[PDB]
Amino acid sequence: LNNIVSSLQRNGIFINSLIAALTIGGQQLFSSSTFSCPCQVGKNFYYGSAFLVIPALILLVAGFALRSQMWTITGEYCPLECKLACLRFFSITGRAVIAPLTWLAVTLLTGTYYECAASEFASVDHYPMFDNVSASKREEILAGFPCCRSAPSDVILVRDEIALLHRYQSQMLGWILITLATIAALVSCCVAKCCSPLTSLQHCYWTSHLQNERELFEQAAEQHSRLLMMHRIKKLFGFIPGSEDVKHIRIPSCQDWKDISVP
Amino acid sequence: LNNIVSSLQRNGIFINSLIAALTIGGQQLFSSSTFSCPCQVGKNFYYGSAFLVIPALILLVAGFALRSQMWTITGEYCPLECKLACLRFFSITGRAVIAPLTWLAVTLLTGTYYECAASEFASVDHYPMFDNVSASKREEILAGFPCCRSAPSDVILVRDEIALLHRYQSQMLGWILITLATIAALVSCCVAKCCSPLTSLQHCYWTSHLQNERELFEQAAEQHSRLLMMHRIKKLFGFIPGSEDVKHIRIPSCQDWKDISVP
Amino acid sequence: LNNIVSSLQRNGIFINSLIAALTIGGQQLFSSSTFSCPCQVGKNFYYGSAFLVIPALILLVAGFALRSQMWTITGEYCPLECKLACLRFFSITGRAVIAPLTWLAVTLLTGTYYECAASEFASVDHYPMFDNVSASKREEILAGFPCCRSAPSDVILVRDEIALLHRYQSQMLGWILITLATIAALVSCCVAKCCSPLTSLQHCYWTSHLQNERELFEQAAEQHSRLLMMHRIKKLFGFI
Amino acid sequence: KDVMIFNGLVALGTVGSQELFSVVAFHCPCSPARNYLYGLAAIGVPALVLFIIGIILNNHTWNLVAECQHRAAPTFLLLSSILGRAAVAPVTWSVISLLRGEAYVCALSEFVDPSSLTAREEHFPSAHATEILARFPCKENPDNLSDFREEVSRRLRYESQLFGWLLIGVVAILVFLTKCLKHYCSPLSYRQEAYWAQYRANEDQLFQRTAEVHSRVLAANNVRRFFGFVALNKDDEELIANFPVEGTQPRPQWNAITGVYLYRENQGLPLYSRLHKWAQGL
Amino acid sequence: ELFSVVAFHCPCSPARNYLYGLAAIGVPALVLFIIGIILNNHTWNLVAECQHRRTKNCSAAPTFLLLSSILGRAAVAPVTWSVISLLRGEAYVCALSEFVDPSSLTAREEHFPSAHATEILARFPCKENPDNLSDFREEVSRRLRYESQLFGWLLIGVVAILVFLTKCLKHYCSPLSYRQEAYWAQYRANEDQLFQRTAEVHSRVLAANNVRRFFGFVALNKDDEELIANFPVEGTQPRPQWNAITGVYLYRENQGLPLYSRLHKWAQGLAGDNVEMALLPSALEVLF
Amino acid sequence: SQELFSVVAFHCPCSPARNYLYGLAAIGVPALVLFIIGIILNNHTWNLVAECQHRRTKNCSAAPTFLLLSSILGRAAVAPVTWSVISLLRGEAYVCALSEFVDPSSLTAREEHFPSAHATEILARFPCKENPDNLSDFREEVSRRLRYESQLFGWLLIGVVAILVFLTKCLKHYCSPLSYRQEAYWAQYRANEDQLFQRTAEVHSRVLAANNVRRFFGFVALNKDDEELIANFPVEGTQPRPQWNAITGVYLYRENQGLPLYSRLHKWAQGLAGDNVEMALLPSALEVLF
Amino acid sequence: ELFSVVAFHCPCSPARNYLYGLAAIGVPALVLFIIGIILNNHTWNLVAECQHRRTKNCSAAPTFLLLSSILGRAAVAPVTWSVISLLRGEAYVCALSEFVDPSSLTAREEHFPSAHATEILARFPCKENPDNLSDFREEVSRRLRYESQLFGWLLIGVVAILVFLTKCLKHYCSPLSYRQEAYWAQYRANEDQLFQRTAEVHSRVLAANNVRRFFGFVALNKDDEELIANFPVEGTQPRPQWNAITGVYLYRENQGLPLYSRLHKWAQGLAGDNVEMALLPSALEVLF
Ligand SMILES: CCCCCCCCCCCC(=O)OC[C@H](COP(=O)(O)OCC[N+](C)(C)C)OC(=O)CCCCCCCCCCC
Ligand SMILES: CCCCCCCCCCCC(=O)OC[C@H](COP(=O)(O)OCC[N+](C)(C)C)OC(=O)CCCCCCCCCCC
Ligand SMILES: CCCCCCCCCCCC(=O)OC[C@H](COP(=O)(O)OCC[N+](C)(C)C)OC(=O)CCCCCCCCCCC
Repeated sequence: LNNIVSSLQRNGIFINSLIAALTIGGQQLFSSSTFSCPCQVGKNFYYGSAFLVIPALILLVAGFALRSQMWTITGEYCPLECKLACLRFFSITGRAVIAPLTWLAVTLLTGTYYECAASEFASVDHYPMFDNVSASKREEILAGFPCCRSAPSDVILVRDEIALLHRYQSQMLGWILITLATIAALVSCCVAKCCSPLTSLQHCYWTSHLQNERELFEQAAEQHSRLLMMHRIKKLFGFIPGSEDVKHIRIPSCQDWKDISVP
Repeated sequence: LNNIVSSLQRNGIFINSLIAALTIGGQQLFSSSTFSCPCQVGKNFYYGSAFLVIPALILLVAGFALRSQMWTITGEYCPLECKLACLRFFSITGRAVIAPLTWLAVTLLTGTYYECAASEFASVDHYPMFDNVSASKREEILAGFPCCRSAPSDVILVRDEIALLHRYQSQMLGWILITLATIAALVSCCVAKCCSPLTSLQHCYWTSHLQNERELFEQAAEQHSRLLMMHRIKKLFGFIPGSEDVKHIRIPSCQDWKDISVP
Repeated sequence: LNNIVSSLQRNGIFINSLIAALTIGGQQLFSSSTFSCPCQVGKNFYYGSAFLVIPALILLVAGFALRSQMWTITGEYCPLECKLACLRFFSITGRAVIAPLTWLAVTLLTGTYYECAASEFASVDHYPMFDNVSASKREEILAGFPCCRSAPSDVILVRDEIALLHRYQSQMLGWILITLATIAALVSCCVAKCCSPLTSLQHCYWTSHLQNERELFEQAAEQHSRLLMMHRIKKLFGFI
Repeated sequence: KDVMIFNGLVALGTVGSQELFSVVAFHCPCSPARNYLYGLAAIGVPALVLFIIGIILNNHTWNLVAECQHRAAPTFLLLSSILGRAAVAPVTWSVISLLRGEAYVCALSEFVDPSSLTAREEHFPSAHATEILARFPCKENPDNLSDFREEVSRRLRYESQLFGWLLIGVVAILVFLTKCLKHYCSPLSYRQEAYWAQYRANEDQLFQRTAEVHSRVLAANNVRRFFGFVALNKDDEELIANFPVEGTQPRPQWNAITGVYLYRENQGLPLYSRLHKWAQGL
Repeated sequence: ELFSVVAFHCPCSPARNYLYGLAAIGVPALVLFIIGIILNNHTWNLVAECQHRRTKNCSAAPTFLLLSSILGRAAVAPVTWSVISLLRGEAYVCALSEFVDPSSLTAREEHFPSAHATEILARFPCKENPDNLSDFREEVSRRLRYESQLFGWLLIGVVAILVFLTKCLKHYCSPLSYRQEAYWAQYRANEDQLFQRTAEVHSRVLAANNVRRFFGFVALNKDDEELIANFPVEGTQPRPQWNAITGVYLYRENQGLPLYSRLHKWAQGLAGDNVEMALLPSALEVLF
Repeated sequence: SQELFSVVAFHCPCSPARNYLYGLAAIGVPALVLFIIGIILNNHTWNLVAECQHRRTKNCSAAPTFLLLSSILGRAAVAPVTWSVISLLRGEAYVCALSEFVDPSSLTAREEHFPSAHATEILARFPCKENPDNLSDFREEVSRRLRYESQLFGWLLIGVVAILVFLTKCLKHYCSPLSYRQEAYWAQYRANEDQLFQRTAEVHSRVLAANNVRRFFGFVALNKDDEELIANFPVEGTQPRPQWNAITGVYLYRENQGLPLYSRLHKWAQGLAGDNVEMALLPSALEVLF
Repeated sequence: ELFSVVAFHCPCSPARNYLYGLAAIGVPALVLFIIGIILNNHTWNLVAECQHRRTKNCSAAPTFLLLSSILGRAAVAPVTWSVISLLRGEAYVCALSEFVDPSSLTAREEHFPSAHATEILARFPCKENPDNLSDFREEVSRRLRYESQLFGWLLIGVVAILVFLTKCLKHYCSPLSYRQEAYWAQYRANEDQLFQRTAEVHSRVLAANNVRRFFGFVALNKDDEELIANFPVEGTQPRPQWNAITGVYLYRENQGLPLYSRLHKWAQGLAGDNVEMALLPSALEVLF
């Protein structure tokens, strides 16, 4: 069963599904805990805009920076080589961006961020009751009603309508984004199937070679380091580490301790 | 028991059933959670049309995309080889298209999406109460009643009738779609049994051979990568990785690290 | 399963993730335990400033004190050898300062710590009711309402906008600080990949030799002493 | 036997789906010329889909198509076999729907004769006669008409279940007649026919198992030819070690083992399949 | 489950309910009668006997006992269904409700309306009766349900006597003792179990050779390899050889030693130019 | 079986001259069925018929036959009696059957409030509670008088049976010429013979059936234990019909040379039980030639 | 639910509930008395002793002791039932309810009616009593339940003395010693256990020999094959050999050494022309 789990982990689909589920759970928890939807007459679009965009950027940067392949590509950058580097960087791009896109889609489907962000940009020319010739009380009431100011004074029905409109609009935006995202993915794959010098068989072989070579290199490096130090300690204390030392003991002097202090 | 499960996964019927069940459950949860049937008088058909059609296309594109053999088929397309490629694409088409039709059928049979979609397209000539010489309040009430505005003012009966009518139509579409798909499926499979050059038994063996050579080629490529990498270590450090390397220690110089930097 | 856990422990991503989780869990208990938003008219910013900075920097001292690599760095520091110390400091630094930024972000996004800290710095110019030309009662009530004083005197509208304005400014600061920390982590990560004489693979080899070298010497040092006592007892009473 | 295991699951599953379908998705569009079509589409359409589906999953139909593309008694067996395994699903759905009675009263409520009711004088308007009757199944009619509604809602329910039992009686007779015709018109005795059916099941079980094994061995050999080595487990490494590679069968030979069987015997000794005909022929 | 769907529902309509009772009872009795015929192998070798003779050679006496045994072994299922449906009483009170005479009704004064006698009587099973008539609703129900159960016990009694008279007549008129027929019965059960079980093994071994001739090897499990090793097949049994063991058999005795089956009749050698349904024409015609 | 027990539940038809016909049928039919089952499953009635089969001439007199039916009917009547007793002790079958014959004038526990116009009709409806509340006391007075008689006959029937069993087993031992210890050894022999004979009949049929199946396919698929039976217990032929006919039938302790014989199979094995060809497959060998 | 069937149900009617109480208690005691005699083996050899003699040769002196043992041992079950039925008190309050004298009633003023004293009293056990007489009912119930339990306890007292007096006289009057009769009892319980065991083995081996003569072999279990190998039978014991071990035996001694049973007496040879119940007539009559 553990081997089956590891095989599923090898496949990316389960990993992206788990990442999306974690992002959904985090969005629901954050919305339940700390939204509070303030009415700040002056600065309220910025609150929702930050809560919508910034978490997406943190997810993007965390996803891209956490992969050492992007570091290796940047180090190589800092022909065939350019194409393989571009393909290698693009390979993990989908897993990098799957989290912020899920975040954005869930937030737009919920619509509360869009409601507390785009309320001050609502239209009042259609409503004669929202004339407010003073040109001042209109914006304060516009910013203050969506938050907690019910004020059942023959206004709530009107405000209810606007909320619905935004909600409807919110949904559309989310839907549109998803569609575009999908299209982008397809065209990206098209590039991966048009600009790739590798044939239908060379890509998987190359990726397996890179992964296998990194794994065997790290294991061999660890083994060689351990072996070099068994020899260093054998010279040092007169006996091999991990062996029986009933034969000889060095009994080192004080000056010897500084010798192994070079590294 | 696990072998029996692995046998069942080989069967396509159990997989198609699991996919259908997951789609039905997801549709139920999505409809119960994030539908809300908006009452936008101006644009209410757009919401229902999107919720009815767009997820089907997203599931369809996913069903095509996550299948690895699609990219190979497109690359070959980008005689008998053409027939084989077309037959492989037809074979994957069944799993690609099983899910969106299940989504469409379930949504149409439930009826709520269709009720909230084509409400404003209803006819009022049957009911003399919806006179509305002004030609404005009629669309308002028509798009308002279906979602949440019961308004028990001796109009609900008419609203009820309208709902039933729409529901009935919705049901028909679903069944018609089912029927249509079924007939298509039939003739589609018939084509696969007429245009294909291989016999009934030759096709199953040929598909099994394809899967076996693909898996064995991938494993052999990974193993060859491992043999090459290990050869590079025995050349560089002078020992075989993962073996008793107590014999000799190379201690390579600074320049030797740049040698393994080529790939 | 235990081997899998040990392999995960070998990875610092789980250590940072767990440390942040316990800091958040400890913070939520502690914020509701003995915080109370103390109502000091005179000097209440000190309580807020203390709770905002001191608990975070204490874990910095804990992180430095709990790691012995810095001890070798300071001993040698009190060329290639100096350059390697900087990389060793850089790696320890990332795990050293991860906890306070988690604490700083959580408290400041909570909002209650900064409302009870910079309440006295709020401006009453927007509010015509808080004229108070005597300049004495204005600061008394300003430090009074946010702590526990509801004060149903048709002035509560003042405290929500003060709270909401404080809450909004609090969120922007942490998200900017988180972004600034991420950029700082990126550029320092870039400096460590450029000024380091080691390659992308040689650095892993050198670190692997270091970690393998401490354990092998330490276990051999343990064997060397035990073996010497065994003769000492043989010379002492005559048995082995 | 194994047939009852497959038929029992299909028969039970259709009833479960029908019960689920009726409680979650079934609403009579109570209005003339609408519920009749809805009720008819609630029986025939689900049955037709199962009938087409049952054909597609059957392996023997595609074998029949291939033989006809390359082109009595052999056709009698398959049609008695494919329908016996594919027409089960529509029939069970059809009978449960009729026995339940929801769909039929949903359909024929429009055509109820207002003057055919009893227990009171006929009370129906000249213009809204069908409109009132069509609304009976929805149970939305006023309680003043519940005296008349119960008679109609139970008369058509009687007609639904009566048709459900007569369909079972017709089907049961046909299955008996098919069994008699299959045995009586067959050229071989039923003891040999039972042996013939056992051989076909055994051949396909071994043929499928060998073909999968042969493909893996053939694929493994190609890996050795292409790479010079194979990474196989103990069982796979044994399989090639015990199974030498026969090679590629000629195109006619695969065509020789496909098609329909007429039970042609070669000088006394019977041959029960095309593969047995090919193996004994050469 | 199924019982919810097949639950009895009495249509309270005169001259209409007993038709439903006939369909709700007579159809399951017919289906269980058909299933008993199909499952009984003794009805197929009877057909096989008629298949080969094609001239009605056999007399009525061998057929009459053979046909009787098929029906008797299959009529049990309808009877145990007809009895239960009669002891329940639902299927009979519904059928005979409208035939109850209001003149003979008692347990209440004569308040029975005469405007619609049959219509009201037929509505008793559904409890759609006026409360002024409720005393008769339980009076009519108990009278009919009594006759339903009275017929059920008489059906059990008559069946329990026909079974006794059949078994008594079977032993008395048989030419064999009841112990030899007991041994004969223990032989046929043992032969059928062994014959079918080797027919499965013989097919598998024969199928393996055909698979081996095609792929060059066969993928057998641990136990299947034993079947191939232990039981090697040399050929196939001719159709006339199969036809010599199919049909009906009535205790033919050879040289004072009993024979217990057609296979036993064939094994002793007492059962075994023109070629039919041949794959290929005459060998001379093959040349031409 | 909750559903199947309600099928045989006793539902009294509260109607006059009608509730005893149901009571007779609901009790007399299960008693008759249990009587028939006892006869069918008893092997001692089939060798009695088999005795009448081959003798065909009324050879057995009244003395042996009447001592065989008494054994058959005595062993069979156990089941109807133990059902006719439980029904009487329950009391439901008797109060239903006799509720219409209770004398209205003999009623008590109240003044003479019992109607006389329709007296049989009201009385018959007592078991179903369908009685006016002014006669509730009369209903329970009858419900106890009739239930008493039902259980009074239920205990007398047990007492009478327990005496007939005592008298039968006492006269059986007194009149039998054998000692009770030899009849106990004889009963142990008949149990061991009738068990081994069936056990060998199954084996001798399976081994014979295995030979015929082997003659057809060339091999027989046999289990681990079945393969031992073929080697351990080989068969060579079938026992003739007259040999089977010499072990089936009644038997009453015939003794030979001062040594008892305990069964027809035992009597046959000693050789004391052993031209015209009947029901042959084919005509005479002389007719086969033509 | 056998217990619920035999549950006591008092018919509250004068001159009628003691007939039921007599039957509901006296019949179960009678049945247990008959079962006790039937199961005892000391009565069948008593019948056997009266069977072979045919002339009442044995005197009343030994016959009386054997009958006393049979009746005394069999009467345990009726007594332990007639005691329980008395300690419960239900069976006696029902029987004696009508015979309570109203004049002797107390715990209430003399309001007890004299119209139908027996009829009202007889309904007391069934709780169907007016609430104005419930004081008398609970007074009568405690009076008649006491007499039941008083009679029940005195019956145990009498039995516990008869058992003591029987055993003391059984030891004082017997010529043997109690340590020898204990050895004798341990022998009779071992002869019977072995004799019944060897009878089953001897019958099975004899039954196997006859079956082998029929089929040519016997299908024996793993353990039954040991019986045939270890214990071969050669014939059947003659009828006079079986008659010599059945009957009543009372401790005869031979040459100073005791004999404990007539099988032991027969084994020593101290027990053992006209042919009876022969299969076939004299060998001279067979020839003709
Ligand atoms: C789940 C079941 C529970 C038990 C309920 C029934 C128990 C029956 C057990 C014995 C069955 C059996 O084998 O019956 C045997 C006989 C067959 O007679 P034959 O043709 O001479 O066969 C010869 C003997 N054989 C069978 C050995 C070859 O049956 C009968 O004579 C008829 C069966 C009674 C049902 C039909 C009666 C007529 C219809 C009604 C008319 C009013
Ligand atoms: C399910 C059972 C639960 C327990 C209740 C029954 C007790 C069973 C054990 C004891 C019975 C027994 O063993 O019966 C066996 C004897 C048979 O004696 P026979 O006629 O000489 O037969 C030959 C002797 N054999 C059988 C030993 C070889 O029966 C009887 O003598 C009487 C049977 C009682 C029923 C008939 C009573 C009269 C009818 C009613 C009149 C009003
Ligand atoms: C479930 C059971 C509960 C367990 C306890 C029961 C008691 C067991 C021990 C006592 C029985 C016993 O020992 O009986 C033995 C003697 C029999 O006398 P004998 O001829 O000398 O027999 C010699 C002893 N033998 C049999 C071992 C050879 O009995 C009696 O004389 C008294 C029996 C008591 C009941 C009958 C008393 C008279 C009837 C009532 C008058 C109102």
